[PDB]
Amino acid sequence: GTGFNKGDILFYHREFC
Amino acid sequence: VSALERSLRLTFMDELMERARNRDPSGVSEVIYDMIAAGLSPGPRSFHGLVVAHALNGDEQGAMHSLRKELGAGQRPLPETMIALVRLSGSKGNAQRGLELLAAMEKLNYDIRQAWLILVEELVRTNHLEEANKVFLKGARGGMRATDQLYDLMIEEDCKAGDHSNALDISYEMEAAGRFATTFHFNCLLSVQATCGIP
Amino acid sequence: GIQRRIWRRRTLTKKDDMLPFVEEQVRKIKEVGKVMTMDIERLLLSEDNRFEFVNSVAAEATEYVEKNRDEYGGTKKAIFHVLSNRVNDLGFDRPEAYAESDPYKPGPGYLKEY
Amino acid sequence: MEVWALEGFGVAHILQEMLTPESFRLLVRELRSLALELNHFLVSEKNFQINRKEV
Amino acid sequence: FPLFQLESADPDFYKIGYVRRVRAYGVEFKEGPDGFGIYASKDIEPRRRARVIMEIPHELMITIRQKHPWMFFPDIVPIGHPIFDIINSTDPERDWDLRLACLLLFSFDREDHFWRLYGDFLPAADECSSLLLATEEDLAELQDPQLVSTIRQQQKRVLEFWEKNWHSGVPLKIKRLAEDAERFIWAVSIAQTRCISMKTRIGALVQDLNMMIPYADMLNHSFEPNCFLHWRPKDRILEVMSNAGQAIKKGEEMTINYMPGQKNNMLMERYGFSTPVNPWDAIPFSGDSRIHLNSFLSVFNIFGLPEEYYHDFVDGAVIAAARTLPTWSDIDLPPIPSAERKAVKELQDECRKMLAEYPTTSEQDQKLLDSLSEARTTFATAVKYRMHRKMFIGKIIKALDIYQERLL
Ligand SMILES: Nc1ncnc2c1ncn2[C@@H]1O[C@H](CSCC[C@H](N)C(=O)O)[C@@H](O)[C@H]1O
Repeated sequence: GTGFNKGDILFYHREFC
Repeated sequence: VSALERSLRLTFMDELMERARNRDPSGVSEVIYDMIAAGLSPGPRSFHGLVVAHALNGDEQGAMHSLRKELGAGQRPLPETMIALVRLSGSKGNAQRGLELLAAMEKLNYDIRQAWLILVEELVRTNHLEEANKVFLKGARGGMRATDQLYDLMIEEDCKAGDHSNALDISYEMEAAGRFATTFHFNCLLSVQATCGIP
Repeated sequence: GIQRRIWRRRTLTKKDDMLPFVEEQVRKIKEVGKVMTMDIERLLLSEDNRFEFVNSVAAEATEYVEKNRDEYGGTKKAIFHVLSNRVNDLGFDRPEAYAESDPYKPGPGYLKEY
Repeated sequence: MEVWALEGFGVAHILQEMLTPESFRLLVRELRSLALELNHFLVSEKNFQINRKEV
Repeated sequence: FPLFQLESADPDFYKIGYVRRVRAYGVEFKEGPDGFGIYASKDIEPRRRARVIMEIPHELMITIRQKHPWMFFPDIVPIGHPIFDIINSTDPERDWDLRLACLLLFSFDREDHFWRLYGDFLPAADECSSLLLATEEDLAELQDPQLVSTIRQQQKRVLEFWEKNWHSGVPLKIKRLAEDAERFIWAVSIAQTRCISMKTRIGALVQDLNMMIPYADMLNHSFEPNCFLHWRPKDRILEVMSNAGQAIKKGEEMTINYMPGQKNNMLMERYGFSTPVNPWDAIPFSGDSRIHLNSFLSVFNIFGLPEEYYHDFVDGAVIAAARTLPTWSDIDLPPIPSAERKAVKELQDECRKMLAEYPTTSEQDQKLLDSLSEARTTFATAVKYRMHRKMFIGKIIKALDIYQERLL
């Protein structure tokens, strides 16, 4: 039944602008 | 863009790409400063030549520094540029950096399936099978479907190394994706099961 | 074929012989919950094995309770929410968790008596 | 007969609830009184390591 | 306040199916000069799973086993009927369309069969775009000797089958099916253009079938379809399912992929139509000049593996260009801009050399199609085919020009 078959880059690297 | 600007960019990008293919990261840096002197703004394909030049000379730190220059200049790295860094990280066994770059490509809204396939094969080729399994399972459990060639590669290499636990995890994910196991895959698992002493 | 464009509209040009007091019954069907009974049979027509369907529904219901604990156990039951969601995923429309209430209740404290 | 009916429906988790283990732990001790040991082993399908369950 | 503020198909078209358990959800059948179609009658919102668009009961279909022996599902041919001997005398590989045509003509003769009614909504002999109905003058407008010879062999095979099996001595119950060759040719044309081949489970038997499915043979083809077919074994219903998570707007046409991975010449041979945005069309290049595959894909935002290219100007023709253009790749070696311009220039010259092979151009063919007043359906189909190929070659020249400039 139901028991069958076992049931961060790109940050701090931006343009200074 | 005027005709004069296009003429200069062609000869500047000719010199730059002839030194990236020459495996001369120092020369590729000189041309970028020549572009700055002329007033030309280095685009994504100019920093791609700088990344490739470092990447070809097995230089992970310079290539990562070149990526920071590209991001610091406000340019958007090309999908091929990230793949060159991802493949370089795998060749050195740096799975953590390879996964950081894959996260960046997802953030950049690129398609990381092809770059993830490349990262796993580099780790397997460079005898980093333990790291390759960690990267492969994270992608497979994340929903990405690998190639049939890579599925047969991961199962077979794990069973040659006596790693039945990873080979069984992958084969379960292979069928969950929609690729049913065949006699070849079962024979790989049986090669390890036959030596456990429990028939 | 192409004529200018004017074209021949296709019609049956042949004879097909195959071509009101249930309000109380319809309202009682909804009251007793027979609508979900038909929905369950509808979902099982798309399932190869009914035992894995039961397991999948229970697995999805467990995820609902972990996500939002306080919203289930009273008027909204997690298993009923799963079944209504899966009917809506097919593109049909059902109320959420099949929950309905009596609009003619004479205020608080009054229980409808069977 | 109630167990058989539940098994016929295939409601494995309902049957587990209505049975629950103290019934089996007490069985082991009574078998131990006859100089018999009843050990429950789990063999991992991943690394083939045998685990003796605490019974 | 509310006070201060393509024709629909014959209503009996859906009704004859509807009284026989055909259900359509959120779509309507609309008819135009180019034929029937299925369009979203409202905004079909995305869901977590595929939405059911249409349900077609099995008993309204005409199906035959793809592989020998020939069994019909549902079984409509009586035991001992001479039509089975005609079906059984066919080539198992090539004559699948002849077998379906015999079943189709037989079905029209049965009083109770659904296709007696549904057959009146099938395109007529002068309205079907199949090249089996094309005259020798219509084939002269293809400008493709390989396709023309393929069609002539198809017409020869179909005609010889009728002459062999519908001679003077056959019983009347056979004669009345195909009284003339054109009637049988039309049936084969319907069989080729409308057959849907699927793997189905009926009861406990799993088998491949060639199926004539009403209301699903009204879905048009797209290489980027918003719908797909799904057999529901438990109640023997074919489901038309919209792609999971894909929003479909009101009036948008509902489409399926007839032939994944097939070129326009294959679409012309089978269904008698072609598309200018076929992502599998190929062009014969010499290979002397090659462009950088990685650069070309990234310039146009074409991602995925070569067999699963997709776009994140760019359409199926640019994807086809990526697969058919001569390309080089050296892992991560970058391309020299001045060497790539020589290749792009030489590839464009070879593209113009092939456009100069056609006596007319793409826009001259387009204006010819607008000027037609008494043209056969296959004639316009033949012109659209050669025009689409010209549009594809012209798209490559534009794509190469864009690629050459975006490489700076
Ligand atoms: N994308 C497409 N472009 C042009 N014609 C198409 C098409 N998809 C399907 N067709 C046409 O539709 C036929 C398939 S049957 C599809 C319904 C058909 N339009 C009808 O009215 O009966 C083919 O013969 C082809 O001519």
